[PDB]
Amino acid sequence: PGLLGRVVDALGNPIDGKGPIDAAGRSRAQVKAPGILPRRSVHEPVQTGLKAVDALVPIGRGQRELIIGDRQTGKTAVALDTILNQKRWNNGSDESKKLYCVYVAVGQKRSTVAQLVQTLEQHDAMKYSIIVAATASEAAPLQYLAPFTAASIGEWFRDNGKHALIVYDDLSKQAVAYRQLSLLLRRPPGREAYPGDVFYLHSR
Amino acid sequence: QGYAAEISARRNAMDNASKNAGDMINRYSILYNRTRQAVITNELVDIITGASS
Amino acid sequence: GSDLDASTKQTLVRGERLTQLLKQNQYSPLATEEQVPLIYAGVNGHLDGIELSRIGEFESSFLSYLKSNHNELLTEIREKGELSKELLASLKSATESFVAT
Amino acid sequence: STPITGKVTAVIGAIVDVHFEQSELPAILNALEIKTPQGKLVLEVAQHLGENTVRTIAMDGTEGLVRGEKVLDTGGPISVPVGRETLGRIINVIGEPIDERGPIKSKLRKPIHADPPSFAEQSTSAEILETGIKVVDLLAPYARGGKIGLFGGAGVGKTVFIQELINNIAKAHGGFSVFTGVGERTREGNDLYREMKETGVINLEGESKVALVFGQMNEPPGARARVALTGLTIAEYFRDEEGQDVLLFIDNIFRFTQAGSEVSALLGRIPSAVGYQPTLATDMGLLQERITTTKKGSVTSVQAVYVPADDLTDPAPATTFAHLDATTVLSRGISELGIYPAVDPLDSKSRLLDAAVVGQEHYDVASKVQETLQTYKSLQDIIAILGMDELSEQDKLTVERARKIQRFLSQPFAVAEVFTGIPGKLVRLKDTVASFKAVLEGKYDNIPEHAFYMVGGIEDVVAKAEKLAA
Amino acid sequence: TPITGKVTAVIGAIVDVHFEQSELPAILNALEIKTPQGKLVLEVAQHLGENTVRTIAMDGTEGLVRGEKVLDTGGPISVPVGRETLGRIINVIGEPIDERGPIKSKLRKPIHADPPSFAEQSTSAEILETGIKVVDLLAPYARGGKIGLFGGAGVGKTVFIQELINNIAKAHGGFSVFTGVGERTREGNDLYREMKETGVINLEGESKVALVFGQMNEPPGARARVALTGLTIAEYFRDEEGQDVLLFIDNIFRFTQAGSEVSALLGRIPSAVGYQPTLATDMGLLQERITTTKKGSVTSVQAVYVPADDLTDPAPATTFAHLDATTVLSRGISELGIYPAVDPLDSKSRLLDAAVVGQEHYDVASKVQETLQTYKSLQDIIAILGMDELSEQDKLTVERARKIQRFLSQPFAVAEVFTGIPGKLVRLKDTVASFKAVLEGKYDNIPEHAFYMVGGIEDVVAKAEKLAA
Repeated sequence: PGLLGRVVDALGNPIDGKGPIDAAGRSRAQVKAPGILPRRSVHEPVQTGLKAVDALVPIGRGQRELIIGDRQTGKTAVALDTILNQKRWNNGSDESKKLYCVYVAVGQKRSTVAQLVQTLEQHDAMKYSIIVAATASEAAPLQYLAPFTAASIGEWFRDNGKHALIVYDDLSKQAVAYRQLSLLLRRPPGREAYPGDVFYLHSR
Repeated sequence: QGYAAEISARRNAMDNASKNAGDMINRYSILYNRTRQAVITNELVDIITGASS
Repeated sequence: GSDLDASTKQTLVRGERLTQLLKQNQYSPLATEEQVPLIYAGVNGHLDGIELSRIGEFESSFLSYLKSNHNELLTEIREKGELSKELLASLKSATESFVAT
Repeated sequence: STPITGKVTAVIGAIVDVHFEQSELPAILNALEIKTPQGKLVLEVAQHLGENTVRTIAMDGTEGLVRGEKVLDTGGPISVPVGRETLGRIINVIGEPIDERGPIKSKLRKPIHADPPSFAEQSTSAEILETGIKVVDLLAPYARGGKIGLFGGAGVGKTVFIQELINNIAKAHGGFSVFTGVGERTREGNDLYREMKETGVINLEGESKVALVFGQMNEPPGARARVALTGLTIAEYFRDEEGQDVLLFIDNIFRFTQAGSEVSALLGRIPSAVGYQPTLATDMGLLQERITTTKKGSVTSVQAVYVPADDLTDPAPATTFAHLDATTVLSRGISELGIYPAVDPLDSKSRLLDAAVVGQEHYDVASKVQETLQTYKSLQDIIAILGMDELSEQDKLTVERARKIQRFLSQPFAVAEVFTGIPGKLVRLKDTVASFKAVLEGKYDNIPEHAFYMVGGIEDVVAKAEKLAA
Repeated sequence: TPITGKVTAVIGAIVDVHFEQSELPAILNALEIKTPQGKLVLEVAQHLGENTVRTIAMDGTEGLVRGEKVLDTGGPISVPVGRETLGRIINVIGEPIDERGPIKSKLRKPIHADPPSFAEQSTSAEILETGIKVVDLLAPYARGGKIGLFGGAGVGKTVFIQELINNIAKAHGGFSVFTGVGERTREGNDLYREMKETGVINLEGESKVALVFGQMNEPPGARARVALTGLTIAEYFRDEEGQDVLLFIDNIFRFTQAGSEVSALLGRIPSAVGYQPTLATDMGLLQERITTTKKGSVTSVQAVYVPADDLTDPAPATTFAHLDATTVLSRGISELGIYPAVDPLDSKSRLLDAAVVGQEHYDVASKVQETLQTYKSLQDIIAILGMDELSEQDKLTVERARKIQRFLSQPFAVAEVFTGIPGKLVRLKDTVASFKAVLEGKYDNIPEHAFYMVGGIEDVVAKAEKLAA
C-alpha cells in the first residue's frame, strides 16, 4: 500500500524522489494468468462519465476494452477521463466501487508525465494513483518490463478484494521495444519485423 | 418550355459529371499503382531480414 | 443532394439531434444519475422539436433545473439503479416542462 | 525403451534445445519430459539438428528452466487418455484437469498424431442436419457429415451461434460432441462452462454429451497449436472404436494457423505470403482431411473462424475457405442492425444445397428468395443518387417483399439473455419452406417488416400481426 | 588512457581498429587516426573482441592504409562550452568552421550526456506568441511545449524557421541556440550574414544568439552527432547559467537517416522498410535532453522531412510521442497559392483541449475546425457536380469555409521578398478578434480576393477598395 502516490520506474523504485516503498511483500514480473476455474463472470459496472462510451460500449470489471484510434488525438485524455470519474464512489464507504489506478507510460517524454501528475493532484486523485513509467531515453528491456510489473502490482490489489484499473499506454511501443532487443539478439522476424512470439507476451 | 430547359440542363449536368468522374477514375488508378509498388517492396524486406539472420 | 421525402427526413432529423446529444468536450465527466435523464430526452424524441443548434443549450440548462427541483428524483435513480413506473412518469413530466428550452 | 538422457543447451524461447546421448536416438514427434517445479514440461521433438540434438517446441511454459537439466524420453508421442470418462471435464493440452474433478482416467490411451484415412475408407454425406435457425435452413442448409464453417469478423456472434448448436443439437442427437477451445480467452472458457451446465448438456452426476479441452492463450506459441489435435483424438476414439456419429465443434481455428506461424519463423523457416508460414497449406490439409466422413463414423464439424479486419481474400482464411462445404459469411453490419444471425445468404455458398440434396422444391423457394434480395441490393445505387421517389411502382412491391424477408432472417436465441431478451425458437425445415413461400405469393405483403421481428414459424408471424394491432 | 592501435580494416565508413595492448577503452570513447591530412575522429560503438573494436567514422575514410596508427583520447568527443560559444559556429569535432580560431572555454564536455531525471521538471506551459495567425489560432506555442512540423519542403523548411526567428527572437530576448543537423551549406552563410546585418550577432559587439551548423557533404556518422554537439551547448545554458532559451532544429529527419545508414554496416539487422532498430531509444535521449529543468525553461521547434508525405512512416511516427503540439505544413496547400502552407486539420496543441487558451479563443478555433472539415467532406460532391446541386444551407457553408481557407494566408516578413507581398505581423490578441468577425458574416459578403494574401481584420477591408476600382 506504500506504492499509493508514488511514481516508480520499471524496477519498482522511486524516480520522482518521494520516500521509499512501505511494502507488505514482493511479487514477480511474470506469473501465470488465473484460469477458468478462478474466474467468475463479469457483474460490476465501470463508468467513464462520457455518455457515448457508457451507453454504446459499456465497461465492466475483469473486461478488457480496447481504445483504438490514431496517435495523439487526446488518446491519453480519453483514458484520464475514466480515471477522474471513479473519484465520486472511491471517496465514500462502498468497497465494490473503488479505484486504485496504475497508469503505464512507455515511450513518453518526462515532460508529458509531469503535466498529468499535477492535473491529478489538483483534481484530488493522486491519493490512490500509481504511475509506472519507463521513459523512452531508458533502454528497450526496461520499456518492455514496464507493463508487466504494472500487472503484478495489480494482481495484489485484485487478490485482496480491491478494485483497480490499469491503463496500458501504449502496447504498440511495447512491440517496438521488444523488436530492438530481438533483432540484435538475431531472432527471426514474425510479421513486419516484430518477432513472432509477440502474441504470447501480449496475451499472458 | 420550363420542363424542356430542365430535362436539357440535366443532360448537360450529367454529361459534365462523366468528364469529372473520369478524372477521378484516372487519379485512383495512380493511387492503386503507388500502393501496389509499396506492398511488393515491403514484403521483400521482411523475407530478406529473415534470411539474413 | 438527393430529394428526400417525409418518411426519410423523420429519420435524418431525429438522428442529427441525437448526434449532437452525444457530443462532448474535453475534460468534463458526469455521474450516472445525471446521464440517465439526458438519454431519455434523446431516445423518446424530446429533442425532435428542439432546434439543432440549441441542443447543447438545453443539455446544460435542463441539468441546472433538475439540480434545484428534482434532486430527490436523481438520488432515487442513483440509489436504486432502475427507473420505476413512478420514476418514468416523473422523468417524462420533467422533460416536458422544459421542452420549450 | 530405457529412458534417454539429454541435457539442455539453449533456452531461446518456446524453442528449447536438448542434447541426447549417442547409441540411442530419439525420433521426431516424441515427448520429452523436463522436471520442473511447475509440473513436468512436455516437449514436442520437431527437428533433429544432427548428432542427437533436438530442437523442440514447448507444450507448457518455458520460464524458470534450468540450464543443463536432465530430460527423460517417454520413447513415444504425447499420449493423452481417452474414454467416456472424458465427458463433462475440462482437460488441457497435456491431459490434466483444469476444473479439478481429479485426473481423467480410463483404460485406454492414444497418441495425438494420426495419418489421415485412405480413399478406400471414404464415405459420402447422404443425410440431413436440422439447424432450427431459418436463414441458415433455407438459404444455406447444413447437412449431416458436413464440414460446415463459420467465417466472420471479430466476435460478431460466432460464440453466440456455437452455444445454441450445443444447447439443442448435442443433447438431441444420440452421439457425442467434443468442443475444443484452442487458445481462447479465460473469460470465454468460463462463460462456455457455466452455460452448458445450466442448459443440461453437462451433468457432473452423470454422463455428458459434450467434453471440453479448453486451452489457454497464455501458453507458448507451440502449445497453442496442438490444443486442437488434443481435442480431435477424443472424437476419433468415439468415431472409430465406439462407432458413434460425432457432432464436432472447434473454436477458433484461426488460432491454430496463428499459433503455428509464430514458431514457424523461429524453427528457421523464412516468412512467406502475408507474413504467414509457408507450411500453411500442408498443416491445413492434414487437419481438414482427418475431419472427413468415413465408414467408421460420420463427423459433422462446425469450425469457427476469425476473419482478419474483415478481409477474407487473405490467404489463411482463403485456404480454409475451400475445405469448408457450407461457408457462412457473418457480416459485422448486419449484427449491429439488430438481426441475429448476421448471416449474409448471398455470400454463403453451400455444397449441400441443390435440386436433389434438399430437393427441387426447397431449392426453388430459396432461389426465388435470393433473387428478390439481390434486387434490393442492386437497386441501392439507383436509390442513392436519383432518389426513391422516382423509383417504379413494380420495383417498390418487389423491394417491400425483400424488406419483409430481411427482418424475417431474424430469430431469437435461448443462450442470449444479455444480447437478446426473447427465448429461442427452433424452426423445422418443412416449416421454413412454407412460411417464406407465403411471402412471395403476397400473403405477407401488407403486414409490417417488424411483425417478422424475432418470431419462429408461420403461426408466430400471424399472431404477432395481432400484437402490433392492439 | 593512451591506447595504441593500428587500423586493421576500413569496411564501409565503419572502421575497425585492432589494439596492440591489453588495455581496452569503454564504449563511446573516442579515438583519433593520425594522417598528414588532419585527423579523423571515430567513436567506439561495438567491441567485437579479440582486441578488435568497430568504430563509427565522423570523417570520410579516404586514403586509409592497413597497419596505420590510431590513438585513444580516453573519452567521448569533447566540444567546448562556455558563454564564449556565442557568435561562433561549431561543427561536430568542436572546432570552428567560421574560422575565428580556438573557441574559448572553461569546461570542455562529452557530446553524450545522461538525460535529466524525472525529478527536475517545470510544470510551465504559459502562452508564448508566434506572431503568425494560423499558429496563434490552431496550435499556440507554449513555455514547456514541443512543436514539430512535418512534411516536405513546400515553402522551404528553412525559410519558415527564419520567420520564427524574426518574430519570436526579438521579443523573447536572451539566448537562443540553433542546431542544424546536416543542413545545406549555402543556407547557413545567408543566415550568418542576416544576423550581423540585423545586429543580432556581431563579432565586434555582443552575440545573444549562438550557432551550430553541420554540412551535408559530411559522412553519415558526423551528421548524427551534429545534433548532440548543439544539445551539449543547450544544457549548459539551461542548467549552469539557468537562463531561459529557445531551440530551433532544422532538419532532424537527417539525424534519423544518418543513423539508418550506419545501422547496416555496424552488424545490425534493421527494422522493416529499412530504418534502424535503436530508433526508440535514441529518439528518447534527444527529447529527454531538451526536457525542462527547474533552473531555466525552453521551447523547441523541430522540422521533419518526409520522402512521401506519409506520417505513418516509422520515422515520423516516433517523433509524435515527444511532441505535444504540431503545426504540419503540407505541400498541397503551398501549391494552391496559400502561404503559409499550414494544414489546419492536422494541427494540435495541448492547450487547445479546453479553456487553456481562454474560452473565447477555444470557441473561435473549435468552429474553424468544423467548417473546414465539412469543406473537405463535400470535396467529392463539389468535383462531381457542384454546390447548386446541393441544398441551399450547404451552399453557404461551402462558400464560408472557402473564405476561411484563404483568410489563413499571412505574408512572411523576412521572406516578404519571396512571397512578393509586404509582411503582416498579426498579433495573438488580434487573430482572435479577426476570426470572430469573419465567422458571423461580417466580411463574408465581399470577394474571395479580399481574402487572398491578407493579415488581420483591417487588410480585408482595404483589399475591397482595390478590387472596386
